[PDB]
Parts: sequence; structure tokens; C-alpha cells
Amino acid sequence: GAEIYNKDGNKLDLYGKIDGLHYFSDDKSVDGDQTYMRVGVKGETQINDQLTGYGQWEYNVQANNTESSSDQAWTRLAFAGLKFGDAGSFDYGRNYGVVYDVTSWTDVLPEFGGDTYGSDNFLQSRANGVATYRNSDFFGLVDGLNFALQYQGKNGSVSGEGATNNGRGWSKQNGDGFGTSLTYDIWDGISAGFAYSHSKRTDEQNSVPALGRGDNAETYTGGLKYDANNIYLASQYTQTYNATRAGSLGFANKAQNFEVVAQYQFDFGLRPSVAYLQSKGKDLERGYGDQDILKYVDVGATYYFNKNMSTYVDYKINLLDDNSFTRNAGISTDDVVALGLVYQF
Amino acid sequence: GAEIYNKDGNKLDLYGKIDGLHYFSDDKSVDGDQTYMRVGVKGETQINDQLTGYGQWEYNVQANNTESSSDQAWTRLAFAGLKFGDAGSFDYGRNYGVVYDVTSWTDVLPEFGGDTYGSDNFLQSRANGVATYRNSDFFGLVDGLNFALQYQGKNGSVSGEGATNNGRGWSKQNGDGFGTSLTYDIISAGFAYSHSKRTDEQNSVPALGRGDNAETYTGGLKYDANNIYLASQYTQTYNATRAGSLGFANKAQNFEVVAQYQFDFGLRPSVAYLQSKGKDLERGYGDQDILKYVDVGATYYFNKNMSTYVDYKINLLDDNSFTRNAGISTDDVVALGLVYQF
Amino acid sequence: GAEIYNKDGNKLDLYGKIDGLHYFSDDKSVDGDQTYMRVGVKGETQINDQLTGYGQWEYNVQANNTESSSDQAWTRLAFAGLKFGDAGSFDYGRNYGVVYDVTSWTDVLPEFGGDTYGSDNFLQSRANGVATYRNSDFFGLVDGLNFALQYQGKNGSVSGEGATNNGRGWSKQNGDGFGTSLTYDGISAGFAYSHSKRTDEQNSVPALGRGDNAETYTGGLKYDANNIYLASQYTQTYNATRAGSLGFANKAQNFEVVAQYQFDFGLRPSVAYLQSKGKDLERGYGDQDILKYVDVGATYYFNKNMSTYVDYKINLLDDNSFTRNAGISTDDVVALGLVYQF
Amino acid sequence: CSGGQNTHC
Repeated sequence: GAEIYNKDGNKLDLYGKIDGLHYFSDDKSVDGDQTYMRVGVKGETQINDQLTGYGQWEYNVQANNTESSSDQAWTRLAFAGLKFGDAGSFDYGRNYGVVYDVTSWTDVLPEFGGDTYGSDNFLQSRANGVATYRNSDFFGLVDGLNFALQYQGKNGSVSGEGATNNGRGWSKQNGDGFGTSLTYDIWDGISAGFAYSHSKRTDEQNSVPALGRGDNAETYTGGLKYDANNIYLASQYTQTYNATRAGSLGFANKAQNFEVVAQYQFDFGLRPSVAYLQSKGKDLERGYGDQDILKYVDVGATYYFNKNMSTYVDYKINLLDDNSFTRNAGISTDDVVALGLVYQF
Repeated sequence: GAEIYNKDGNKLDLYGKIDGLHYFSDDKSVDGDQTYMRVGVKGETQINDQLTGYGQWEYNVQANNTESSSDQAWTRLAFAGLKFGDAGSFDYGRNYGVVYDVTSWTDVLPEFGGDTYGSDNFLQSRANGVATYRNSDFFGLVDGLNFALQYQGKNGSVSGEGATNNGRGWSKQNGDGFGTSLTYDIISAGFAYSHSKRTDEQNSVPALGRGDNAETYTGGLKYDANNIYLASQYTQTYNATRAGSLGFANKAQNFEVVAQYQFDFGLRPSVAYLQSKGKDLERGYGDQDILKYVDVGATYYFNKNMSTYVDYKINLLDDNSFTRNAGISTDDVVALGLVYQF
Repeated sequence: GAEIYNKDGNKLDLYGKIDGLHYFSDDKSVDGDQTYMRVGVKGETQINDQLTGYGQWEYNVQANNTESSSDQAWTRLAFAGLKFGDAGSFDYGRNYGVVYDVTSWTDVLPEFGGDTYGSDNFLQSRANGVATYRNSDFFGLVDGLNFALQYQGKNGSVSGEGATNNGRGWSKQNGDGFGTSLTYDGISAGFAYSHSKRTDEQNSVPALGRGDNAETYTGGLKYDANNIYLASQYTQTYNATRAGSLGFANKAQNFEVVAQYQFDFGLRPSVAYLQSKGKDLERGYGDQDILKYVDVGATYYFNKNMSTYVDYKINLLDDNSFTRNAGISTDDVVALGLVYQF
Repeated sequence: CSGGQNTHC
């Protein structure tokens, strides 16, 4: 980003982007203008030679609606923490789950992708009140092995027996949970990762929605990645238990998510990309049985003028078949085309 | 603005203001504190010797209400674009309409003014999803002639047949539309034209305003020399001017004139007159005055960063059935302000 | 704060903090994550050798809720003003009341404390449309004596006879009011007095609190030397202290005292006691305790940019009909924090 | 809804 201050061992970095984005689709819920921008600040202070403090805030503003609209801006990241030489780091606040450490390898598409999981969905994406301890090189015992733990406090309902101060609907509630991740670089380019999470489920999550009954939400993830010679390859496979949203109908008892992405970077700045994503649910209630929650193929490309300006086109080919489950759960089954013009600072 | 970063051919400009503002009026809907602030950023990157990219964001935050209030902040501008040297420029996002290119010459009042049209009102002001191509010197032909092309996508209802992702009420919906503008320095003269499709909800929900297309023709004049500022513009609209909350006016004629003088020690008195007459309204309203008032005020500039002003609006509208039903204010307003600009 | 711009006699200061905060309590309305952050800007321009203009904006963003939640950000401070050398200063906008000039001496606790009053509560805390004139060293008569006047406009209901443009519920409405403060000197003494009119809505909607005016008398003491901080303030209010959600207390007597000691290596343990007793409450409530608790905690400062703290609030209130009806919490709270300040 | 410094509730 743009470093706007560096004095007395304290540095401030201001970063963000403005995205002029348009969607072309037959689905009236996604077609139209999608302009927005991001703004954020990253700080870091040098407490001493072997202790360092830092903090980061990221904020999202929607600019595709009228000036009288409501709920057009929200916070994505907000956390403060400490770095202890090379013994690790700790931070608390709104931050990414440890499952993202593996699942982000395939989240490199121009506009789409990374939608087999939602935000505020246990420890798979950005969450609230996550205490994350991260260790690099595994205490120095083995080089190149990253490692992390996580703990998340309960986020209950707006009111009732299981309420907390920050209430929310059953789709984003959770109990006390923890997660771990482990990524290693076998050699140059090739890397492997593995993640695991386990959280408690609130009472409303077991009574209000029609689909999904269980006590614990579990997630197993394993990914692979190749990044060298202007070639990017990545894939990740995930199996969840009572942790994947089946649209607005509730949660899927068993789900298997698979994402694969292939990208190449040209000399003059063009970066074509091809990807495939799917998400299959099993053992759903109400006689739904086994249904496809997500299935589409993504083709697109990106052009980089420089490190501050770029434009892209993204085509999502939806392979889902319309049926009772998709209509009831409100899952879109239409193709979408996106055009973007981004300025980054 | 304050240039806070300039490295690697990329510069960031931070700009904004804090306005301590108070209104003195008999209309309880406008009387009271009106304190607010603006904050924004302007960027520009040098891609090469003849190509340039840029982006601009503007944010408005209201600070005249309590800490538990809702919907006190909103975005005014957000767009990104490219400049092809002297061959023109293109940008997309939330930006001004091409009609503003001519109607902004009279939007120089201290506090009031520029209210014959509203925001998110077709292509007359700030709008959503507008793709604008602007060309200076009109390619390689006559110098001093500015030309602009614009296209806006559909912004439909919240839900239903004509819905889009960003739904809104009928007062701010629109169909596919385009607009042109043309200004020349000879003293300056300008002309603007816009044409947009009207949504189905706009033709059924409100009581006033029936038509397929929204039309706008604008012509303007400007004099800016020897510490004297004179400007005026005349606009004729078809199914494009809001008749308060009752809907749209079938025909409307807007006229604004402003005169200003800048003193050597910092005082800038201003006098202006604004009017807007609607015609062929339904419900038996006939011809009604939508807006009519005289503005007298002055501004004192301590320097480029600090200023204060007093604005007096003398409302000449007459109270009747149409004004009360449409919710149009007919009371005088006095504004006192103390602005710090950074 | 971080000075990010200083050119042409104009300077801009950017400040804020990110607070990773967690609450441990048996009260489900306060237990859980409490992460938030603050951001703001301070400006100042040199008009001439003896005149100066300035402006300050402070904005609060909550980050402990989901991205689809509502009303998570609000503005705390926004004002612009002028400084006439040593003859005083004047500013208008959303600013602190003059009662805060004395009641902030005891508002130094890590997380809790300073809650015998509320924001947007007459002139005791941050308010809307306050015009403040502040004079340092009392013109030239004496040295070391600070002095201030304030005036606030009416902030009426959302709609009705007493409405203004910025309407609000009866808990935050007020009429015309004014206030004065007077601080003199490591021992310091302070005195503040405010007087505001009460709106008609405040006298009819809530069950508790009837009167024409809201008055506040505050006396303060402070000791700040040799790494020792002792401060206490006693306040007597008249129809100006909220009795939870039931209305206003006819008479209240607030008393808060704080003792802190700063250690050499950065530890700052603190002990405080707060109480607030209401009198002459209607509905047969009689005399009740609105707030009563003991605060014990400590703060560690790694440097001027990073710090951490633990705060333990021991609630001494007894659960009864008044506390349950007014929604006043009677549970202990433990807070853990990790703050980065820039 | 609390005294100016650390907002409560």
C-alpha cells in the first residue's frame, strides 16, 4: 500500500481500491451495477529489538446504491496483536479463520470463486472474536513449516437463553470452537496444506432451520499449490459435517467441496484463468436426499497496466440444474459476466 | 487537497472539509443544527508517458444527530478511469451526469442553490453505473471545445419483474439512457442533452408523471473575469423533474441566474435567483411552481483552508394545495457556517 | 497522533486506535466480544501571526458484529473553530459539554468508569450544536485560570410541534441551554454549571421526571504529580440524570473517585469507586441507587503506540424491582484489551 | 448511551 507515516519506530500504511464493476446476468438479483471500494490501514510499531506490535483495519463501502440507502458499509478486518521475535505472534479481533489458510489458495479468481463457504461461517472465513496464535518455522525446529491455533468465543442470538452482546441470526451464530492449520513447502513452488476446525452449535441452529441437526460442526481441508515459472496451479478438497449452509434452508449434514484453479501470467500483463468449483450435499432432511449446492466453471482473464491499475473480465458458467431444492433454498442457477476497472492505492 | 503520498509515479490526494452549520427557519424539518463533514481521496497513476489511470472516492458523514441514529453516512462519488493522453478519457462508477457539466455554473452559492434538480435523478446529478467518455479540444479539431459522452445502465426496483441487484424506489429508478454535453470558451457557452427510459414502476406507482422517455435540454452562459462572476442556465425537461413526493412533472422549465463579486480583502457577496415551473400536471393541478426563491449571501475567506459565510434564502413560493400535498417548503431559511477545508 | 501533512501553514494530524476487547460477564447483554476501533483527523491553519483556524473529526466503528448488521459506525466529534491569539477561542459543532471539563478528571479508568452520565445528555458529555467560547488565563486578570462559556440549540422530536431537523427520542432531546466552567491551579480545582430547557416530550412520555429546567452543579479536585493521580468529583443534578429506561431522576447525587499510580516499567494499576443515588422518584420508587460499583484494574504500556489492560468491575447494586424495570445491570464484568494506537 | 470515553451499550 501507500506508506504515509514512518517516525519514532511507528509506521502507518494506507491501502485500498476502487472497483468499477458491472454484472451481466439473467438473474435479477445479481444483474446490474456492482461498484464498490475498500479502504484500510495497517500499522506496526517497534517496541524493542525482539518485540513488535501491529494492528490492521479493513473497511468496505458499497457505491452502487442511492445516497438514501442503508447498510452500505461494513468492517471486514479489525485486530491488534504482538509479534515475539521469531517465537510466534498473537492477535485478537475480527480476523480470518485458520481454514482460510488452506482454502485461500484457490481464491485467486478475477471476480468469482471462494463461494463454497460463507463469511461468518464458523472458522472457514472472516469471523468475530478469534484469538489466533501463529508460529512460523515450527519453533525453528523445521524450516518452512507454518503452524497456527485459533479459539473463538460464542456468538449467540440477539435475545433469549443463549444470547450475547452481539446477536445474530442462526445462519451466523456459533458456540465455543477451535481450529488448527498446517502448511509446508516441500520445495520451491510446490506447497501442501491441511486444516481442521471444530465448533459447538447453538440451540437455534438445531431448532429454527429445517435442515441440519447435530451437536458439533467439523471441517477437514487439504490443499495443494504450485506457484512458479509464471504458472499458478492450486486445488483444495473439503469435507464438512453440519457446517455448510444449504442455501437459506439451514445446514447440510454432510458436504464435500472441491475447487481447482489454473492460471498463467503473460509477459505483457495478461493473466488468463480457468477454474472449476463444486459443492455436494448429502443426507439432507425433508426428503431432499443428496443435492448439489454449488457447481460452476469459471473462465476469465486479467490485464495489469501496473501495480496500481488493472482491468478484468470474468465469465461464470453455471452448471446447476433447476429443481425444487434450488428454488426453495434460493440458489442461483444462471450464468454471470463481470467487467471491472480497478484503481489500487 | 492535501497530497499525502507521491512515489513511483502514483500520487494520493486526501481532501475534505468540516462544516459547522446552523439553519434558522420556521420550517421545523430544516431548522436546527446541520453539522456535517466530507472526506475523500483522489488518486492518479502514471502508466506510461501517454497513458494515465486515476480514481476518486467521496464520502459524506452527517454529524448533527445522536450516536444511536441510523443512515448518517453515504457515498457521493466512486469511480475509476483512464486517460489516453490528449485523445480523451473514460471512467466508470458513481459519477456526475453530463447535464451537471452545464448546470454547475450556477451551483456556486454559499449554502443553497443547485436544487432545481436532485441527486440520483436520471443524468442531471450524481448517478449510479454511469460510463462517461470525456474529450478535451474535441479530438484534433477546434481548440477550447469540450465534448462528453455518457451511458447509464438500468437501476430497477427492489424486487419484482424489473428488479436489479441495487433496488430503489420509483423516485430514483431509471432505464437505459445516454447523454451529451458541449462547452466552449468564446465567456463560456454550453449545451447539454439527455435521454433515458422510464421504468414500469415509475409509470404506475406515483400519481403524477406518465411517459416512456425522460428528456432534458440545457443551455448555459458564464462570465468569469476581473473578480466578477456571472452565470445562468435554462433547462427544459420532459418527465424528468420531481414534483415533490407526488411523482414527476410532464413538462418543466428551470431557470437560474447568479451574480458574484470578489473583493480584494476576502469578501465575496453573491446574489442569485432560481425558479422551476411545472406544466401539464395530472390530478387537475395544471401549472404549478415547483421552486422559486431569491438567494442573498456573502462569504469571507480567511485563507484557502478556513472560511465562513452567511446565506439568506427569500422564499417566494405561495402556500396552496399542491405545495402541501407534495411536501414543498415555502419558508425562508438563514444559514450560518464555519468551514475548515483540508 | 501521526502528522501526515504540514505545508503552507496548514497541518493535518491523523489519530485513532484499534481495540481488541472481550467481556466476561454473567449478563448476556454485555458478555462476549467487544472489538471496535476509532479513527479521526485534526487540522490547524495559520491565518496570520495572531489568528488560527482548526477543525477536528472523530469517528467510531464497531467490528464485533457480522458484515450484514446495521448501525455499527457513528460520529463522536465534529467541529470547526478559530483562535484569537490569547483573547480566547470559539468553535461550533458536535463537541464536549462544559461539564466534561471537570468530570473528565475522574474519567481515566482502563475500560469502565465515567458512566454516571451519558452521551447526548444535555451538557454533560458530547452534544449536538454546541457553541463554545474558551478563554485561557482569564483574559489577563490572572494566570493559570481556564474559563469557558457554551450555548446549545434545541434538539427536538422527530415530528410534531417541538420537532427539529435532527429528531430523536425523549432520552436525548433538549431545549435551549448554556453552561460555564472554571478550573484553577499539581493540585487543580474545577467547577462547572449548566442549565437547559426540557422539551415537552420529556415531561409526558416517560413515567419518571417532571420539571421545566435541567440543572447541573459539579465540583472537582485533582492531584497529578510524582507519578500519582488522585481525582474526585461530586455532582448534583436536577431532572438531568437518566434513571435507566424509565425516565429522569428528580434529584441525583453522583460521586466518583479514582486513584492511580504509574510504575517505572509501564504498569499503571488503578482503583476507583462510583455511585449515583436518585431521590424523589415517582411511581412509589422513592430513593434508589442508579449506579454503585468498585472498579479495580491495571494497564501496561509497551510504548506510546501499544498497550494492554485488564479491568474488573465489582457491581455493588442489589437486584430489585427498580433495577429490573429500568434495565440496570447488576453483574460483575471483566474486560481484557489489546490496543494499538496510531 | 454512556459517558464520553469508552462507550457502553
